[PDB]
Amino acid sequence: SRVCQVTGKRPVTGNNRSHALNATKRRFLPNLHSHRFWVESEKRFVTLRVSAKGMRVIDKKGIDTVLAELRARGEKY
Amino acid sequence: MKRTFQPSVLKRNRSHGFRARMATKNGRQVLARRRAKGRARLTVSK
Amino acid sequence: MKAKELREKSVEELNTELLNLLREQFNLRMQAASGQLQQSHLLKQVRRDVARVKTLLNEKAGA
Amino acid sequence: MIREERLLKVLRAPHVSEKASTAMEKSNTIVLKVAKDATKAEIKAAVQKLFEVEVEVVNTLVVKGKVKRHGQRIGRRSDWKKAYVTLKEGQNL
RNA sequence: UAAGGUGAUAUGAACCGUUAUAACCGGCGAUUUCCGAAUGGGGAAACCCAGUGUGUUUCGACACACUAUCAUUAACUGAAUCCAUAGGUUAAUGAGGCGAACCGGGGGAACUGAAACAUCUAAGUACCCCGAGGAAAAGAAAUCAACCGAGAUUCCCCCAGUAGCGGCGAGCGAACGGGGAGCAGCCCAGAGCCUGAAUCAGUGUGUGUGUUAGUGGAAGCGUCUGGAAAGGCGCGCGAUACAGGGUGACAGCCCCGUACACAAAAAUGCACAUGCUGUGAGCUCGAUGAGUAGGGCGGGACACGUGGUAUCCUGUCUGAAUAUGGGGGGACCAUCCUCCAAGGCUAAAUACUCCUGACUGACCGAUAGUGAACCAGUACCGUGAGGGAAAGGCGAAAAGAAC
RNA sequence: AGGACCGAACCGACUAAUGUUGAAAAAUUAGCGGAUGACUUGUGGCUGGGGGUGAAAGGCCAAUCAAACCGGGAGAUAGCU
RNA sequence: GCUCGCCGGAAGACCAAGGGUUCCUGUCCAACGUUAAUCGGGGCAGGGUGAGUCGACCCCUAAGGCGAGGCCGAAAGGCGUAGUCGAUGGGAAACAGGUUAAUAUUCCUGUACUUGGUGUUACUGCGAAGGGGGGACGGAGAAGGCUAUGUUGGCCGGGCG
RNA sequence: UACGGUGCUGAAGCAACAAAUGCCCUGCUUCCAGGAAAAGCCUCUAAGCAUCAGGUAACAUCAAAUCGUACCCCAAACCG
Repeated sequence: SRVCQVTGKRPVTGNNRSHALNATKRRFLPNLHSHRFWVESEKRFVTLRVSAKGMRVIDKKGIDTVLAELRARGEKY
Repeated sequence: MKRTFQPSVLKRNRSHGFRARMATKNGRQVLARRRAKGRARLTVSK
Repeated sequence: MKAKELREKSVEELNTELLNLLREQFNLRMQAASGQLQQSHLLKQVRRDVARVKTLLNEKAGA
Repeated sequence: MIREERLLKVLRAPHVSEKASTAMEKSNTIVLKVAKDATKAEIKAAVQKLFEVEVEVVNTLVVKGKVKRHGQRIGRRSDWKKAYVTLKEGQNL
């Protein structure tokens, strides 16, 4: 799965559809990249998987209000 | 004459044997369906 | 050692099984070879009875 | 220790063999019954601990299947073991 | 609770008896070989082979108690590389497998109808997958109406075969809202005043009453027939008890029972009262969420099909306002009402069964009813998924075959 | 030396005959032939459904196959029987 | 019991898969072997399966399967580097005498040896999950030195019709 | 003892020649299609260690888990 590790964006069910009367499945897949961040509480760099719409959130909110509260129990990152 | 099945408890226990079936989702489901029909044997090699 | 005592080490009830079962149950079935008693249905004399010694070996008091 | 008496729960009633018992049961060689483990090393310890005689030979084997044991059901003797003991100078066990 | 028992084919010896473990049962709580989550590693239906640590001894091989994976918590160690950290080790918690049916999410048809076919219908069915609770799911508004106002959701009868959609075909098919079942709403964006006041769960108890081991409870005799009656007859008597079942042909009066009535080691449901812990009744004043709503483009879910197409999800780019502000009201605009997102949670009225209990059938009776009342999913067929029988009823009693 | 001439073991299908409710789910009897190869073979694996495998017949894929077999939608549909 | 016949590279001997009480004595003759059955792999009992060295295990591992950490996938499932199974391969341990109704490189006899410990005697650097040699791999042909195998003679015992 | 089986004893026990589909052979020689790995084994050193332990030749003496084991077989015991 192409998961945006910084937001939980996953693939979704959906149809292609065009100007045609016959309708066929698509299932929307994300574009998937990596990005590296600094954690001032652990004084180390970490690498996370990122995607469109999701990578737009973290840069806007700030890592000290996103990545600094992202662990649900630890997730070994 | 020759038969398409020749007797072999080694290759029967490899395809249809209890642990061999159990080690696959579908073979473990054959065993679940054996229990649903109530078949007295779950292996015919041992 | 004896049932009037409290919180002794439970491990000594394994020697009770040495005395009361290991030195008894085979001789009970073998004395027939010395011409003695010769009946076979006698194992009730250690069966169900020695289970109470094992229950006391498995006891936590004094361990 | 080495070797402890805690293992000597071994052996059962006398047994019969045409190969020994019918000429040696009172003079040199006897046959006995056992559990599912025949306890090959502890047989001779259990003889030394009960009858104080040294052992010269020990065999146990395993006897298998053998047909019919019921007049209306399936029945067998299945897998079962024995003990065949020969004495060093002892006679009558 | 109880005197006959030690399961049955099964008898006998032996063994408890009848007296403070006889058998039988209720409570809780041990014992639980090997396979099997299987947890050292390997693997094969019941098998195979190691390690860590300690001890013992002819220091010829014994044998405890422990070692999985993932996530988190701590403690020591630690590579490139100092410090560090990956990596290594040790202790702890959480998960693992199983269990009937229901249930959220995911993958997703064809047939069928359109007397023909693709859109539409059929169907988010069928089947497969993931995951989980005693229910799952929903919720008290940037919702719904229409100037009247509603004030959660679900379930039921309806609204309505109407609106709306629709090759303007076949047909799919509402909402508003009524009658009903069933009624708990709150907090964060933030502080004080009030005083621990309302309400609910948990836990030490109490009381009332059930549940899991129970024993008491009224009357029928004679005579005849028959090998034998629960029958005929004489009539007699009980009934808050004429229900099953059992006993040798029809039992209200023979047995287990019924109506009617209690009793308590331990475990435990319902309801009344109470302590404790956690939550905190009431008053008052602030304050109203910016990478996500819009906007272009495209899907999904809407009863609703590309149309003049609102709304809510959602892929992608892009990204906002402050009271002469913002969302919505099914094109769009104004006016106007209503809500104010961009934070989190929710009663069971509903769904269901392996199980527990009560009730019931104008149910069948050995080819019936399940294929299966019977050592049946056995025999038997196929390499395999998967197919698949024959076969019940001597008698009241074993008295069952001597001589 | 040999994709060489004949030829046991080994292999094997071409002709002929017998068999054909059989001994038989393809054999038997006789012969011609393959036998260092582009071969054959013991043992265990790997290739699957419009997919496999094929010096390639839509042949072979456990007797089945212009699309295998079992179980389901399925008691689908039949202006007909 | 005497006699005959056929097979004799099988119609024989040994090993294995696969099956499973079949072995032997002791009896039984309903059913079975499409019969007779006194036989029997049939009925029903009783007896029988003796291993340090044999086949397996050991230790390594090919094809292939599984597969961590890691990756792909809603997911069933799968990729791939360690690791772990696995030989059809590479690696320690017994021969031929005669015995039992039925067993045997399993017994008893004689003789032999590998593994592990301890004692004896002389000489002594042993050692990675690392380094080297080996293990270790095709097809065919042709030299050397032989042995099972077999007869003659020798030698032995028997015979002389 | 039992002509009943069950033991004891015991003659000769050689080389001449041909050699099988078997050895020396994982050979030698030749060839193009140029033909598994690893561990045991032997050997090198690191680590570590000492009249040890390990390494070699010759020996005495004690010990040696577990699986398998009955029977058939080009076939009446496999399968048809």
